[PDB]
Parts: sequence; C-alpha cells; structure tokens
Amino acid sequence: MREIVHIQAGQCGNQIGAKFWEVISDEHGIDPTGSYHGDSDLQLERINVYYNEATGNKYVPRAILVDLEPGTMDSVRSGPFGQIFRPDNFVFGQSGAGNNWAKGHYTEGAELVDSVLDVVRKESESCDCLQGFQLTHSLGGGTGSGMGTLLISKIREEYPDRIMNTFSVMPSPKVSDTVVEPYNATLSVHQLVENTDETYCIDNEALYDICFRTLKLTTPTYGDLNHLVSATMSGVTTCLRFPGQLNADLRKLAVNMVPFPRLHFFMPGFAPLTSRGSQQYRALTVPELTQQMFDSKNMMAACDPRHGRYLTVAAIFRGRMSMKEVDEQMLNVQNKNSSYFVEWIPNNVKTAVCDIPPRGLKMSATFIGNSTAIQELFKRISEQFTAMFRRKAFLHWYTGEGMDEMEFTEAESNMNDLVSEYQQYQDATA
Amino acid sequence: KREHEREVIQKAIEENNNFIKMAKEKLAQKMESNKENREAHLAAMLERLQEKDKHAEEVRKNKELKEEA
Ligand SMILES: Nc1nc2c(ncn2[C@@H]2O[C@H](COP(=O)(O)OP(=O)(O)O)[C@@H](O)[C@H]2O)c(=O)[nH]1
Ligand SMILES: [Mg+2]
Repeated sequence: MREIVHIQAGQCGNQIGAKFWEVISDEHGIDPTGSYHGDSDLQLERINVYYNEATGNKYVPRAILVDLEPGTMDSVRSGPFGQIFRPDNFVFGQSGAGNNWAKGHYTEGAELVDSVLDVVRKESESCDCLQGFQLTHSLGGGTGSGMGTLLISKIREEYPDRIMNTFSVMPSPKVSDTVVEPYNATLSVHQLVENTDETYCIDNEALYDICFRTLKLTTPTYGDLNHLVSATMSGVTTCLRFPGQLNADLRKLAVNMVPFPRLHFFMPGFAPLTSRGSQQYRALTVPELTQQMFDSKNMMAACDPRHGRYLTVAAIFRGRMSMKEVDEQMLNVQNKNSSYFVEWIPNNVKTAVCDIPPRGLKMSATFIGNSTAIQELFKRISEQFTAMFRRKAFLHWYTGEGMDEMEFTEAESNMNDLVSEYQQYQDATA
Repeated sequence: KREHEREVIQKAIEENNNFIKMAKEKLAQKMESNKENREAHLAAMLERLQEKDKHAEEVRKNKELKEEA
C-alpha cells in the first residue's frame, strides 16, 4: 500500500495526464465511473498505488489537476474519463500564464500554488505510506513549466524525504507554440536538476519524427504525439502498478537508475511503435522487441545513444513470452554492444517481465535509459537559448514580471554544467 | 528560494507603480506648463490690444489740444 500522488499542470500536462489515466484505468479494469470490471486479481493487487477506494468499491485516481486557465480542465471533465477524477481536486485560476515562466513561477502561479498544496496535503494524509509524487507537464509553456517547478519546490519543502518524479515534455521548433520556449525550458531544467529524483525526458522533436518517419503520419496532431506518450508512460509505470521484483517502487528505481544526483534525466523508449487505430495483427518476437526497444528510432528523446554511453538501463517486457528468451536477448544486446555501457558500473542493465500486456498488443517492451547522450537534448535547448539571449530578445516579457537578467544567466550556466557533467562520464574509463 | 520569490513579485509591483507614478507626474507637469504658456500667449495679445486703446486716447487727446489753437 505504497501510494503515489499524481499532479498534472498546464495544457500539455493535463492532456497527457488525462490520456495516462485513460490507459492505465483500462489496464486495471476500471471504467469511467470508477467501478472495477476486470478478470484478473493482478489488476487489483497494487491498485492502491494510483487509486483511492471509496464506498461501493469505487476506485478514485489519486490525481490533482492544475492550470491557470479552465480551458483544458473543462475538456478533461467532459472527456471520457472525466467523471472518474475527484471534483475537488480540480484546482484552476482564470488569468492564464501566457507561455511565460515568470508568470507561472513568481506572480500568477504564486497566487494559486497554496490552493494546490492544500489538495496535495489532503491526499497525502490519507496515505498509508506515501512513496512520493509524479508530475506531468511541459517545459516550454508557462503554467506547467513555471508553476510546475514552483509546486515541485514547495512539495520538496513539505515532503523532503519523499521521491519527486516528473514526465517533462521538452519543446521543439518542429512543434513550437512560441519563440520563448527555450527560455522557459532552460529556466525549468534549472529547477529539475535540483529538485527531482527522476525525470523522463519526453522530446516533442522525437515524438514528431516518430509520427512522421515511422508511423507515416504526414500531419502529426498532439493526439498522435500523446498516443506515444501515454504508451510510454504506461510502460515505465508497469513495475509500479503490478507485482514485481525490480524497480517496484519509486525509490528503488532511483537507486538503480541514478548513479549521481544531478544525472537523473532518463531517455525513454517503446516497442512496437504503433499509431492509433493501426491495430496490428502480428505479435513481435522477443528478438524483435529487443532490437527495436534499443533502436534510436524508438527513443522518445531526440538523442543518438551511439553518441554517448549508458550509465544504467531498465527494460520492461509485457505479455506472455519466454523469460528464458528475454534473458538471452537482453544478454545478447549488452554482449554485442558492450562498448556503449560503462564498464565501471557492472551489470547496469536490469530487466523485468509482466504477464499483462497493454491493450491492443500481445507483446511490448519499454526502455528507460540513463545515457550521457541526453546532453544532446540540453545542448540543443542551450543553443536556441543563447541565440536569443545574446541580444536579450523577448526578455521584456520576463523583466516585466520582476525577473532579472542574472537569473537567466544562472539558469544557462547550470544547464551548461549539466552538459559538461554528462561529457565527463562519457569519457571516463575504468 | 521563498525569499527570492517574494523579492521578485514585489519588484514587479514596485515597477508597475513607479510607471503609473511617473506617468501621472509627467502628465500633470505637461498640462500645467501648457496652461501657463497658453494664458501667457493670450495675456500678451490683450496687452497689445490695450495699448492700441491707450494710443487711441492720445490721438483724441491730441486733436482736442490742436483744436482751439
Ligand atoms: N506532446 C504535447 N505537447 C504539448 C501539448 N500542448 C502543448 N504542448 C507543448 O508544450 C509547450 C506549450 O506549453 P503549454 O502546456 O501549452 O503551456 P501551459 O499550459 O501554460 O503550461 C509547447 O512546447 C508544446 O509543444 C500536447 O497536448 N501534447
Ligand atoms: Mg498551450
């Protein structure tokens, strides 16, 4: 009965957050009304991790919905699984954040954050043994980015001994809403490096390229992007939601994945890559899963793993398959490409198997890699940042909210430090 | 961090207020300078017109002085 409190902040945060709850509610046999109608006890054995029980055996997501405008949250309440959410956990303002980190972190969001922390507290008090928190948000906007990291800092103050986890969507000009996204992202990363234990880096650059090149979607929507996110999120939380030996809770995952405190930005991967309604008929063989899950084309962060080294890896296979063949294939990857795994962390690849597959598939595999190649992501954001900041472009939006140019300089420097720290261990030898 | 967060928002308040202030002062100063300038322009105009009246009195005075002689 180790509970996780979920928070979703902003448009992006609530969009994927909603899809996340749709997917796993279906995996746990919970319907839009909160009633269980599954055919396996494995579905309810660890249901308490993400759900609260009410009278009539109703299952209520331990989820808090946050935004500075009511737009997306009204869409969620009118969505398929809208009713399932605890109505009082809908915490929203009216002013919006205007894609402005400063508005979310210092002014507009500061006004709303206490209200959110009240709901968090009411949830946490009900917990038998709170593991920690998972946050879904984008880093390119204002609310999810600015207020999201504000929440994280406050939550760490009240719950300093609990694990902080995030699903952070990284901005990309291929799907850009605004030109100030590199600013918001750089300021957010600065917060994440300090105040999170585990961050899944979900790059919109990657999600777009996957949708276009692989899934052959000529005009990718956010729905096409979130089909990939929800599928990844379900996968990385499998070990948390079902019985298992490996990475069964947030802390044990952190201990396995995070050799150094600042280097906790994970590169997720998923196989097989599918589009919505594709409904493919041939299951993949265990060898096929293993080759694809490690393939660059299946990474949700636009980084080439062959350009860096793996510090740690977590692989999760779902569905009825040969655990013997899985072990063999996993051992085969490491032994065939041993150069890409740091030799000074022995046996840094851990594998889990879950009998229950995701809907629409007989076989699937989820990848979680702590690679030094993730620096490519932060480099990219840093280049976009400096291109504008060298001319102090668009800063007036931020100085108008009380921010000083120094705070940008500090944020940039810390991210450039993160990049250099990754490069340090990419060259390190035993 | 909490102290810095307070320092940022109260700086935003301070700058918004200082803008409102200086705008209010700039305007009141402009409307006062304009008032004094326009009144001075009108005052000078009448001052010249009133010297025409004085001159006209001297003309009629000068005629009366030339008459009996
Ligand atoms: N994958 C995905 N990304 C999104 C979505 N909505 C916005 N974004 C990304 O998030 C950034 C905009 O942030 P947004 O969530 O709209 O700002 P906020 O709601 O004020 O926190 C951009 O970089 C977008 O690419 C979404 O539904 N899906
Ligand atoms: Mg938006």
